[PDB]
Formats: sequence, structure tokens, C-alpha cells
Amino acid sequence: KPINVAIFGSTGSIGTNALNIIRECNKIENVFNVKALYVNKSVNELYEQAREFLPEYLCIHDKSVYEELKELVKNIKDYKPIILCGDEGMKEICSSNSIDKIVIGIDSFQGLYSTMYAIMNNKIVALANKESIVSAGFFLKKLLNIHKNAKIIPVDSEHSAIFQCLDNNKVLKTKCLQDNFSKINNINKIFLCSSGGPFQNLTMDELKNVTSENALKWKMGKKITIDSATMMNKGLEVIETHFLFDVDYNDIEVIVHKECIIHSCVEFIDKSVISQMYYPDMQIPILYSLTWPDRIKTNLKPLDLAQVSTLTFHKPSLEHFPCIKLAYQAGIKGNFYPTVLNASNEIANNLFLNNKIKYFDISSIISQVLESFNSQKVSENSEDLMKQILQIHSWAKDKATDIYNKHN
Amino acid sequence: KPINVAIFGSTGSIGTNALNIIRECNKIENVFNVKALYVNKSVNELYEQAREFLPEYLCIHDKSVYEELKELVKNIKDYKPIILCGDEGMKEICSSNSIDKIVIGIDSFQGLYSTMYAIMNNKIVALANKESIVSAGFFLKKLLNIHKNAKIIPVDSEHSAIFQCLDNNKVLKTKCLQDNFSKINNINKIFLCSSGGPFQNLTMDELKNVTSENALKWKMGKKITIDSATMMNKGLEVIETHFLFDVDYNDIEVIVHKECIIHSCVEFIDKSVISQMYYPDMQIPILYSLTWPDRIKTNLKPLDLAQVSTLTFHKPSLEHFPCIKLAYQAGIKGNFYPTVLNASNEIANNLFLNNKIKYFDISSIISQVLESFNSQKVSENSEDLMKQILQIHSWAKDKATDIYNKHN
Ligand SMILES: NC(=O)C1=CN([C@@H]2O[C@H](COP(=O)(O)OP(=O)(O)OC[C@H]3O[C@@H](n4cnc5c(N)ncnc54)[C@H](OP(=O)(O)O)[C@@H]3O)[C@@H](O)[C@H]2O)C=CC1
Ligand SMILES: NC(=O)C1=CN([C@@H]2O[C@H](COP(=O)(O)OP(=O)(O)OC[C@H]3O[C@@H](n4cnc5c(N)ncnc54)[C@H](OP(=O)(O)O)[C@@H]3O)[C@@H](O)[C@H]2O)C=CC1
Ligand SMILES: O=C(CC[C@@H](c1ccccc1)P(=O)(O)O)N(O)CCCCCc1ccccc1
Ligand SMILES: O=C(CC[C@@H](c1ccccc1)P(=O)(O)O)N(O)CCCCCc1ccccc1
Ligand SMILES: [Ca+2]
Ligand SMILES: [Ca+2]
Ligand SMILES: [Ca+2]
Ligand SMILES: [Mn+2]
Ligand SMILES: [Mn+2]
Repeated sequence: KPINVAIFGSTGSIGTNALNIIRECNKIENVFNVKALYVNKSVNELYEQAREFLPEYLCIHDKSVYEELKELVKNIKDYKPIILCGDEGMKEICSSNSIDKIVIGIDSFQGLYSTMYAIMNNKIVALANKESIVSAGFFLKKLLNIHKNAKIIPVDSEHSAIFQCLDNNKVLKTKCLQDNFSKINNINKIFLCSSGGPFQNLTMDELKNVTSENALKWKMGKKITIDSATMMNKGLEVIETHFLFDVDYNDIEVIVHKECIIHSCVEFIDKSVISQMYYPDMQIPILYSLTWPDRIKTNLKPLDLAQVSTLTFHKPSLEHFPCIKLAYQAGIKGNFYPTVLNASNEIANNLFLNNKIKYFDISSIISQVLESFNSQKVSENSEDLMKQILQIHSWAKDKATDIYNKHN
Repeated sequence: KPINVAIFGSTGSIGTNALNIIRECNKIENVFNVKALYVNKSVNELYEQAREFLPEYLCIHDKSVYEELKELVKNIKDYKPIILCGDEGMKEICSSNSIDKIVIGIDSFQGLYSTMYAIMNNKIVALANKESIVSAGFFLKKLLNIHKNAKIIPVDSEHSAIFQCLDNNKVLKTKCLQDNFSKINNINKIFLCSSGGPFQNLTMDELKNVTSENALKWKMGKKITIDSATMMNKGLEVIETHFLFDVDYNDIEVIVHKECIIHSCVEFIDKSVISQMYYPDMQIPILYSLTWPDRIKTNLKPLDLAQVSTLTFHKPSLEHFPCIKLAYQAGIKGNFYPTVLNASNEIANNLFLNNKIKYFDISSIISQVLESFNSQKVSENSEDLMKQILQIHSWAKDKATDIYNKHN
């Protein structure tokens, strides 16, 4: 009866939101069993979570804090968890027959590995990590074609919104990242809403001067926070939309909705538009990924539309946010251009965060790597396709670093 | 799979909107056969219609233009219609094996009659007439419990909106106007959107002296326009929401949304809200009633959210719009109070339309009628129940008139 769940990246923003909504849902009845928690190196924060949730499995990626973890956990009386580490641990958890659903709240391209293995074990993958889908979308489509009972359920807020707007009567006849998804669901077009980030109203001259301090000083991972500022986040989410829902790029329209109430909208083939709305929130997206196709009761504050009072919508300027344009170009070009987009952005984002480059150098570096990349024949087998993705990802990161290094 | 449809009230606002969208959709591909058309007396209109759609059946209420119609239709070559008259014509059309769906665009408490026989013939009934639901809700529920394969599909725009927000895998486990509809669909609360009508920004002192001219001078027919001005339309729509969707009155919130793009919203038990949005329009509500649970391609203009730019929401003042309070009060008391509200408002509306009373006299008459009613033991017998509704309706109209004449 309980839904058996793993939380990967349990100590981050998504992971902590997941555990928060699970805690509330488990007050009276045993709705969810937290069977596994996995982190990189936050061994103290993992210990505190273990003390509360007492999962069968704990896993740390960083083997150097494995002893610390083991030492900490022996303070918890009558608790005998399976304590694992690294990729071997991740795969052991994905293989467990005692796990139904896995929340992927690991950041960056790194989230791909556990997403892949979750799929290969026919799990429900509640995927917040968008870099996986951007970098490896065609590959995930192939994996999901092989592993017939695996499913990706979107957690990224706009993609959860879109998914919620659909008729589950049709959703149930397909699954995300499957050819024909949009046909089966009668999808015509997507309005992909955006906060527009901190720099949305700056002039060109002002935007030239922005720094990461400006962008940093809502609340979440720092990487996604810089991506929100450049609107590369929205760029990635465009490609995420394409893959998840089989919607053509010309039918994805970015809309800046600064009140962040309408989370995104779906236009059907009759031109009726359905939208999902709430306060800016990740608890509903996370919970829904784990209850779909059902909903369960929460005690979240109800939307007070009268108090919100006013909702606004405008088109983003591609001159001010050229990262959006680069993401459409990469997506439309297909092949491995999204891999290269994602990888070069990982580097450009980090350079800007650490005050090494300017705002417009972000899009400049990305554009330059994209222009440099030569299309490659797509490997027909899964294993070769994955190695190909890894090689191109690494290449693109090194290329971006080399561009940075050469022009300074 | 032809969709075989009858239009009742074919020459009215709902009716021509229905034939409009059928005609346009059929240009894209032939999905609809208009199998029957019915009107009151508008016989040149029906002729022109019948010439275009060439339906199997034609029917006109009034005997006194029955022969005339037949004269008109001899013109049309290669076309041998079944041409009928009055209630026998209606009953005959409802009983035809050829006909699958019936749009009810007949207005006023009168509209109940065709609805009943549509249900008794186990049809899909696309019901725009809200007064039928308000006056006869409990009876329609009983009738739909007997006729298991009959279904009401909402056409009133807000109720169509709500219905379109739902997951049809849950809808298909129930149907509208059934106990537990909201439970099965995990509905927590409704935001019922309103234009607010013409008087939305007037002071109490200004409302004292408004005339029907002020209300009449979105162009619609006079009765619903006056109800929109008093917001009794929305009061009626609150009760309609209650019966259609089994939502408690304290979970229905009227919100004034003057741009009329969001047509209404559904809050689920997780506090997620879904809404339907389009330009103010009856084509999609009618269309969806005939395609449900599917959608088809239209050539309607796509919503341009950027251009709309701003959406606003505020709570209506119950002091300025006391008809809303009266509707909640009648609904909450249950029994036949909704019958009484609807009937008394038919009279009060008409009095104000004809400059016989003032704005606040509308709510005052309705209030006094409601006060004079005593709840009645509800007949368990279907036939007796319909007699009770007719009697109470007629009693309430008489009472409202007496109150008017006594003070006047
Ligand atoms: N935050 C949000 O609201 C939203 C996030 N997302 C997406 O969700 C993902 C996570 O973002 P967010 O939670 O902000 O990120 P955080 O930086 O807050 O957290 C990342 C988590 O992943 C863990 N982790 C990192 N590397 C590994 C690894 N190799 N093995 C195991 N665990 C690892 C971290 O562990 P440790 O603590 O040990 O470092 C941490 O628990 C991103 O892809 C982001 O785009 C999408 C929508 C919104
Ligand atoms: N108009 C709108 O946009 C909306 C309408 N509705 C509801 O829809 C219903 C219809 O509204 P609307 O179309 O504005 O009304 P109209 O007055 O515009 O239309 C009346 C139509 O019904 C026909 N009719 C009336 N009585 C009979 C009868 N006894 N037998 C056969 N046909 C009859 C008329 O025929 P004839 O032409 O011969 O007179 C005419 O075609 C109302 O209950 C209203 O509340 C609700 C929301 C939106
Ligand atoms: O991609 C994103 C973040 C980036 C987008 C964003 C930012 C801010 C508001 C709305 C949207 P962007 O449009 O600027 O790219 N989301 O999907 C998360 C939106 C829920 C944020 C609020 C929250 C509450 C609690 C915990 C954690 C987070
Ligand atoms: O109940 C109603 C009419 C009353 C409500 C209303 C009025 C005006 C706009 C939106 C809503 P109210 O909130 O004022 O009570 N609808 O359901 C019709 C709404 C689709 C109108 C589109 C249209 C087609 C033709 C001519 C003109 C307009
Ligand atoms: Ca150590
Ligand atoms: Ca849905
Ligand atoms: Ca298209
Ligand atoms: Mn997002
Ligand atoms: Mn309406």
C-alpha cells in the first residue's frame, strides 16, 4: 500500500522539499516509505535525515566521507541501514525490488547516470534534473522504448504544470519522451512561463555590467540561480519541453510571467488553453510526480487569487537574453547540439558565478562552442550512444574552458 | 465515427454558435452530421439552416407555422426531410436511434422540458440552460440515476471551463450531476470567474438609480444581460456548480475577472489549481460538449497571452450585488429554495427590464419570496417531483408579482 521511494540528492533544494512534503503526507497514514537516501558529500545532513526517516539504504557518492557516515549512524539505536557508496551503491539501490519510485534531485549532467539506471530497472523516475533530458534526450527515449514499464514523470515546475494540464485519460495511453505524445494528447502549442529572473527589466547597457552577486543576492541551487538570470534556464526548459512532450520548437513559446502564479499552459488542437497555477512552489510538483495519476490531500496554503490580484505576461527580449536563442538553435539543429549547449553552459555559468567573465561572455562562449562542434553519426546501440554523449559533453566543457583561457 | 447531433434552439445565440463551429470544423474534416434542428417560430431562419445542413429531422414548436415551413422546404431539391411540430416533434427527435447528442440552447425554466426527454432517451445532453439545473437539480440527478447512459455535459462557459480542467479517467468513473463527483475527481474548491457585468464599478447610490437601459446599452440577449448586471447570473451559476460538480457552497468562490480570459479554475485536494482560458467565447464550450472526451482541430484564433498582457481578479461586493448572497442562501437551504430563487428572479429581472422597479427592488422581491416559502417534503416519485417543481415555480412567480403589485 505505501509508495516505496528513493530520494537521490536528498540534502539539496529538491531533496529537502521532497522530504518536507513526504513528512506532512505521512502524519496519520503511511503513504510513503522512504527506502533510500543518496547524497554526494553532505554526511552530517544525511545523518540527520537518516535519524528522522530511517531508510533501509543510505548512499554517499564521495567515498572519503563513507567512514564518517558509518560513524555518525551508529549513534542511531536499533537502526541497521545498508550503507553504500559511489556508483556501485547507486546501482544497487536502483536494482532493489523494494523501490518503486525515485526522485532525481541531483544537479547538472551528473544526474544522468542515476536517471539512466533507474530507467534500466523499470522504475518510475520523478525527474527534476533537466540537464539529463537536454544532454541525453534521444538516448532516454531509446532507453524508455526498451524498458517498457519505466517512466519519467516531470518535476521541473513548468513541465509538471504542462503534465498536470493534460488529460490523464490520454497520458495513460502514452508516456513522457515517447514519439507521438503530443498527437495522442491533442497538444498544439506550449506557453512556457518564466519568472524572467533578476535582470528582466535592465537596459542593454545595465545588463553588460551585471555580476553573480547581483544575480544571487526565491531560493535554490546556485547553478539554476545563474541560469535563471541569463534565461539559459528557460532555454534548457525549451529543449526539455520538446523531449518530454514531443512538441516542435516552433510550437514552444516562452512567456515572462513575473508573478510566477501560472506555471505554464497547454494549447490543444481546438485552441482551448489549460493552465496550472499555484504560489511558486516545488512541493506540489514533487508530490504529484509520486502520486500521479492520483492526487492526495495537502495542507498547503490555498491560492488566494483576489489577493494576488494581477498577473502579467510579456515576450522576453532575445537581444537581452541570447541564451534563449542559442537553446532554440541547438534544439532545432538536433544531433548532439543540446549536449554541447548544456556542457558549455555548465562552464560559462561557473565562470560567471566566480567573477571570471561578463554576462555577454556567457552566451559568447556557448555560441562559439556550438559553432565549433561538428555533427556526428548517432550510435545505434545504447552503450555506444552513452559513451558518445559522455565524450561530446567532456569535449564541449574543455572547448569552453579553452575559449575562456585563450581570450584572457 | 460520425458525431450525430441535434440542435434544439437552433436559431438562438447558443444555436447559431453551435452551427457556426460545426460548419468550420466540418471544413477541416467532416466529423459532424447535423441530424435534426428545432426552433419555436423562426421559420425563415430554419429554412435557410435546413437548406445548408440538410438534417434528417426538422421541427418547430408552433403549429401555426407548421405548413408554412413545409412550403419553404419544397424548394430544396433531392431533400426529403421528416418535418414535425410541438412536443411530439421534440419527443420524436429525442427518441431517434440516429441522434447521439443534443445541444439544449432553449432559454429559461422552459428549457427543462427537452432536457428531461433527452435524458430519458439516454442521450448526451449538451446543456447551456442553467435555469433547468437550478430549478430542477435534484430531479435531474434522480433522472440521471435511472438513465445510466444519459449524460449532461456542461456548456455554460464557466462550467465547461471547470469540466475541461479534469482528468477524464476520473470523470469516466462518474458523470455530472452525480453525488460524489467532486470526491472522485479530487476537487477541493472552485474559482467561478465573472465579467462582473456593467455596474461592476458603481457606488451604492449610483446603483439605486441605474436603469435597464444602463445595463443593455459583450452583447447578449436581454434576460442574461440583466442577470449579468445584477450578478444573479453568477448566483445561478453558483448553484449550477453545486449540482453539476457536487461542490459544497463554502467551496465555491466567485471572483471578478474583467478581462474574461480565465473562464474558471479548479483547485484540487493537493491545492494545485487548473484553469481553462481562451478569448470570451461560446464556440469552444459548445464544441467540447460534442467532442468530449476528445478534442478536434479548429481554425479559431490562438490566444496571444503576450498581447492580452494583464489579467485581474477581485472579490465581488455582496452589498452592491446582493443577488449573489441570495443565491448562496437559497442553495445552502437546499430543498426547493433554488426553484424559488430562479422563478422569483425571472419576474424581478423582467420587471426591471421593463422599468417597473429599481435595481435593489430586484433583490428585495427575491428575498421576500424566499422568506415566504416553506420547505416541502421532497417526493420520492419522479413524476410527483416534477409536479412539485412546476407548482413551486408557478407559486414563486405569482408571489413575486404580488409583492411587486402590493408595494406598487
Ligand atoms: N531547486 C529547485 O527548486 C529546482 C531544481 N531543478 C533541478 O533539480 C536538480 C537539483 O537542483 P537543486 O536541488 O537546486 O540542487 P542542489 O545543489 O540544491 O542539490 C543537489 C543535490 O545533489 C546531490 N549530489 C550532487 N552530486 C551527486 C552525486 N554524484 N551523487 C549523489 N548526489 C549528488 C547533492 O549532494 P550534496 O549535498 O552531498 O552536495 C545535493 O543533495 C537540478 O538539475 C535542477 O535544475 C528543477 C526545478 C527547480
Ligand atoms: N448566450 C450565451 O452566450 C449563453 C447562454 N446561456 C444559457 O443558454 C440558454 C439559451 O440562451 P440564449 O441562446 O442566449 O437564448 P436566446 O433567447 O438567444 O435563444 C432562444 C432560442 O431557443 C428557442 N426556443 C425558445 N423556446 C423554445 C421552445 N419552447 N421550443 C423550441 N425552441 C425554443 C428559440 O427559437 P426561436 O428562434 O424560434 O425563438 C431560440 O432559437 C439560456 O438558459 C442561457 O442562460 C448561458 C451562458 C451563455
Ligand atoms: O526552473 C525553476 C527555477 C527557475 C525559474 C523560476 C524562478 C523563480 C520563480 C519561478 C520560476 P525561471 O523562470 O527564472 O527560469 N523552477 O521550475 C522552480 C520554480 C519554483 C521556485 C520557488 C521555490 C520554492 C521553494 C523551493 C524552491 C524553489
Ligand atoms: O454566463 C455567461 C454570460 C454572463 C457572464 C459573462 C459575460 C460576459 C463575458 C464573460 C462572462 P457574467 O460573468 O457577467 O455573469 N457566459 O457563460 C458567456 C461567456 C462567453 C461570452 C462570449 C460572448 C459570446 C457572444 C457574445 C458576447 C460574448
Ligand atoms: Ca574522511
Ligand atoms: Ca490533468
Ligand atoms: Ca505544429
Ligand atoms: Mn523550471
Ligand atoms: Mn456563464
